[PDB]
Amino acid sequence: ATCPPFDFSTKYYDGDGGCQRQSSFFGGTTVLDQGVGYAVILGFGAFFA
Repeated sequence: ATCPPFDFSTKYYDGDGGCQRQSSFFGGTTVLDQGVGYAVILGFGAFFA
């Protein structure tokens, strides 16, 4: 029950308290902003047109 059991996966092993794996990958801080998301949401169908 070594924490971490591997060298390459030490980032996601509950770096705040008792050793465990986070129940999901998404939910924290996103990488992009809402602006690019909305621009892709709406403006993508126009430039390609």
